[PDB]
Order: sequence, then structure tokens, then C-alpha cells
Amino acid sequence: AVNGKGMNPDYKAYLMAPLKKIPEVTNWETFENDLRWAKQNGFYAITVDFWWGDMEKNGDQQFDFSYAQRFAQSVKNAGMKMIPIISTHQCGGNVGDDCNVPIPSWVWNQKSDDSLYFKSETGTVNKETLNPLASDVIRKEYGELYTAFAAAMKPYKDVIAKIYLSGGPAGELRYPSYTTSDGTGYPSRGKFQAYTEFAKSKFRLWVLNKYGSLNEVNKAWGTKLISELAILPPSDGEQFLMNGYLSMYGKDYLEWYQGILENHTKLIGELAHNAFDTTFQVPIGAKIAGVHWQYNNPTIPHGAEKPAGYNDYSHLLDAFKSAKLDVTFTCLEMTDKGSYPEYSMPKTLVQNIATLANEKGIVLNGENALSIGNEEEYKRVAEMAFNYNFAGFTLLRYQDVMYNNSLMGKFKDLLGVTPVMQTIVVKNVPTTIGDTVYITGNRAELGSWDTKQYPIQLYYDSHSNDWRGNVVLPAERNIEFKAFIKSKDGTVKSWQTIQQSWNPVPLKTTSHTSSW
Ligand SMILES: OC[C@H]1O[C@H](O[C@H]2[C@H](O)[C@@H](O)[C@@](O)(O[C@H]3[C@H](O)[C@@H](O)[C@@H](O[C@H]4[C@H](O)[C@@H](O)[C@@H](O)O[C@@H]4CO)O[C@@H]3CO)O[C@@H]2CO)[C@H](O)[C@@H](O)[C@@H]1O
Ligand SMILES: OC[C@H]1O[C@H](O[C@H]2[C@H](O)[C@@H](O)[C@H](O)O[C@@H]2CO)[C@H](O)[C@@H](O)[C@@H]1O
Ligand SMILES: OC[C@H]1O[C@H](O[C@H]2[C@H](O)[C@@H](O)[C@H](O)O[C@@H]2CO)[C@H](O)[C@@H](O)[C@@H]1O
Ligand SMILES: [Ca+2]
Repeated sequence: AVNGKGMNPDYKAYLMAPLKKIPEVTNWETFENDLRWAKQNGFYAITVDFWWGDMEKNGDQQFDFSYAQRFAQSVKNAGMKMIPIISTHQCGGNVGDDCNVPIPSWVWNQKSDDSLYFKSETGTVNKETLNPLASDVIRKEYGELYTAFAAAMKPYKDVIAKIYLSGGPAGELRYPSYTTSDGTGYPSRGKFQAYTEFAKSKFRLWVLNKYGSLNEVNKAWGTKLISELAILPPSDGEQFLMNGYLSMYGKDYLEWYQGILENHTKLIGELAHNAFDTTFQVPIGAKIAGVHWQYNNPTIPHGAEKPAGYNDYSHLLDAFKSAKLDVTFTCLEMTDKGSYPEYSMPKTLVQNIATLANEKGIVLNGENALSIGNEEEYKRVAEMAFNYNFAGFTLLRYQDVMYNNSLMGKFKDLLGVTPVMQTIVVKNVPTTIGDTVYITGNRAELGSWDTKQYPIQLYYDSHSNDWRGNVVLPAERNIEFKAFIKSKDGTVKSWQTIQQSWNPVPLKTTSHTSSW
């Protein structure tokens, strides 16, 4: 892995349940057998969307957690674990969606203004999830839902390994900037979603709070606004993305725009910990979307991410740290393209995100954005998961591997692995002052023969005059590896004579000793 490290010892593989209720896909008894099959293939737990639309459909405080309890019961019967997602967003309308569960229709009647939903640059209304600006409504509703959910599920604490929160559309903390109705679906630029009167008012008040008066606003932005009502979000999204973002106005607008998501993150994290820490005491997390298109568009740099709300990932992740929420990035199986017209750089995106997360000490989890039908995508996921310190990987989705033994087997081999500590010892290494020693191998867990950025470092043992390292390896998987030497300048000086192997890596911690 990067930084002379290896795979994360806490790595776990997860399986996404279907979007629709289990009975609409199969039966509970078969489902229990599926779970056992999943566990046998290296899956630690099943993640599942519990839709707000299903749990509080009829009206405020009219809960129904029976499906969830029933699901949990079967999970318990299979001797499995589960990760509930309190899906406060609509199922249907997003990529891969095979469902139709809008959030409770009554919620939209909690306000007479337009504070609850989103409106795009062109007026497209979106009601997939509550507008995070309506923090008062969010605090109440989410607080009540989380609290009631905790009580109803308390007797199933034993099978709940983690709890996920939904920070926006598709269960991700972002704005609904890429949708078919708004004409912003991949791979087009996204449209900003701050055009409801309420959003314009909030931005206006935020700006005036920051500078005090319009006169000071005009001084800071170098503008000549005639009235406070002239303080508005971008009137021309395209022009803003081309050059407007560079101005002090642009920086302020984006700070506010992303800031809303950061505050929302802190709010839901607070509400979740209050409702769950005592009852379950398990990690809590939220998701960030991989908006990889328009990444390197020369004309509109990161033209899809900024409208989605992603302007500064470092700053965004800090909010997750403050809220004590683990992060899941949802797009690891893709390769960089960076070519017209999509300007897609998903791999670069994931690496940057993973790097920030690791630096900040944020538990990082990953998912594949689209269904995987080939082993190559699994290898791409593995390269990212095992070289960028991911603590977990969740496969979308259930059916793809449950009904494809071939694919299921590839997954077990490459991603359904159990990490195990092992000591690697290499003797008679002809190193000189300044040299460092590393090992690299065939599997992703070993850096896939990369010597530049993914090798695993070994350390000299002056007591035994050899080089050693405690490495995390995939249990019961065959491996091939070789130690090699890097000079002070970082140049690879030489390699170990014979290629080593472990067929397979022992389940119990031990050591592998070989000579250079
Ligand atoms: O069961 C959990 C949730 O499952 C669904 O949400 C998934 C979604 O299906 C999945 O695609 C994803 O990854 O999120 C991002 C993704 O990271 C982005 O890349 C992008 O997807 C685009 C593709 O990358 C691109 O190649 C092309 O296909 O266009 C895609 C969409 O424009 O956008 C999505 C955001 O939706 O993760 C989520 C979260 O698990 C389901 O929708 C959701 O309701 C469930 O909660
Ligand atoms: O709120 C002030 C004005 O903001 C926008 O205008 C921005 C524009 O979005 C940006 O691309 C450019 O670089 O700067 C101007 C401000 O000088 C709105 O479009 C205007 O209607 C607002 O008055
Ligand atoms: O680059 C992929 C191959 O890496 C190694 O091959 C090394 C070899 O170990 C070393 O002794 C020699 O000097 O250089 C080659 C090429 O870098 C693995 O041993 C191979 O299995 C990989 O395919
Ligand atoms: Ca309520």
C-alpha cells in the first residue's frame, strides 16, 4: 500500500441488500440461506436501506419498523450481521434504482414556503430528500426517526454492526445536481440547487452576517450591488463554473453552499449519536458521492462536483471528523479517462479522497458505483481498497453475486478476505548505508508488483542482522512476492534472487523466512 504500509487490518467486506423489501425478491427462509452463503464467501454483514417512506408513511410519529425487525430477525437466524441505513431519501430516480419509495408525502406540508425542497438554476424542483437548509425540520424529524428506530431495534442490537445515515439524494451527502429532469445527468455539468426563495434568503443573510452591510459586501467582492436583494446565487451557472468561482464572490458562494452540507453532517451526526450510542454503541457513518465526470474539463473545472456541493474535500471531511462519522466513498471500481466529453477521473478522485481521510484519521469505507459483471472491476476495487487503507468495501448489489456462482467466487478470492498479521523475514540482504528494504507481490494486498508507490517496507533488525516486517495479508490466499532494495534516492537497486510464495497465507499468525 501507499506509504510503505499494507492492507487495513480492520478490513471487512459488506453486501448491499436489494432496494426493494426481501419478500418482493425472494422469501425469508431462502434469504437466510443466502446470508449464510454470503458469510461463507467472506461477507461480514449486509447493508440495508430502511426507507423513511416505509417507516413513517401515514403521518408524523406514525411509525412502522416491522419490516426492519423482521429483516433483523432473519439476519439473526442466519448468524449474520447487518448495517441499517436510515434512508431519509427517496428510492427511485437514481442510477441502478429498481424501486419507488418517496419520503413521507406529509413532510412537505410541514412548511408553507419553499424551504423544504430544492430548485435548480433553471427552476427544476427536486423533492428526493429534505433541503438541509431546513435544519429545524431536520432536527425534529430525523431526531424522532432515529430515536424511534433505536427503540424498536434495541432487541436486535446483537446483529447491528454499524449504522449509516442518509445525508442527501441516494443516501449521499450532496445536492441533487445531476438528474434527468434538470438535464444534468452524467456526464453533463451539474446545476446549482440553491434557487428556492428560502435558499436565496439564507445566502443573503449569511453574506450580510459575514460582512455586516451591503457596503462592506460590495467592498469585499468588488461589486456595485444596488440593494441587498441583488445578493444572489449564480445567475449563470455555466459562467460561474468557467470563471466566476475564482472571484471573492465565488469563494464566498461556494463556502456557503458547501458549508450547508458540512453543518448538515454535524447535525445528523449529533442526532444519530444521541439516539444510538447508548443503545447500540456502534460506529456511525455517512456517504460521499464519487462525482467523477467533468473533473478535468478545461472550460468548467470540476463542473459536476461543485454543483453537487463538493468544492473542498479537505474541508468537507473535517466535518465528518467533527461529527464522529465514518466516511464511505461510493465509486472505487473505475479507471481514469479524463477525455472529452466526460472528463472522467474516478480513480484520481478516490485516491485524493482516501489520502485526505487517512491523513485526518477518518475511518474510510468504499463501494462500487455500478454493478460489477467482470473480475477486472474486482481487481480495480482491490487495488484501491488494499493500497489506500480502506477499512471496508460494500458491494452493490445483492443479486449480482448471489445469483452468479462464478462472480461470487471471484469476489471471495479477491475481496472477501480476512486480514491476518504475518511476519516477513528476509536474510542476507546486501544493503548499504541509506538503503531501505521492501517487499512487493502479485496480489493487490501486496501492491501488485508496484515498487514505486505500493511496496510494503521492511525494517532492519540489528539483533539478527536481517530485515523484517509485520504485514497484514489475506488469510488462506496464495501469494507470490519478492523483497527488493531502494537506495537513498528512492531508486530500486536490486531484487531478491528467487520469487517467494505462501500457498496459502496461513490463517494463524506466524512467519515466513527466506534468504535474499
Ligand atoms: O442501497 C444503498 C443505496 O443504493 C443506491 O445508491 C447508490 C448508487 O446506486 C451508486 O451509484 C452510488 O455509488 O453513488 C454515486 C456514484 O458514486 C457516482 O459515480 C454517480 O454515479 C454515476 C456513475 O459513476 C457514472 O458512471 C454513470 O453511471 O452515472 C452515474 C449516475 O449519474 O452518482 C451516484 C449518486 O447517486 O452509491 C449510492 C449510495 O449507496 C440507491 O440509489 C440509494 O437510494 C440507496 O440508499
Ligand atoms: O450576489 C451578487 C451577484 O452574484 C452573481 O453574479 C456573480 C456571478 O455568478 C459570478 O460568476 C461572477 O464571477 O461574479 C458575479 C458577481 O460580480 C449573480 O449572478 C448576480 O445576479 C448577483 O447580483
Ligand atoms: O513487474 C512485474 C513483475 O515484477 C517482478 O519481476 C521482477 C523480478 O522480481 C526482479 O528480480 C527483476 O530484476 O525484475 C523483474 C521486473 O521488474 C516479479 O518477480 C514478476 O513476477 C512480476 O511479473
Ligand atoms: Ca416525526
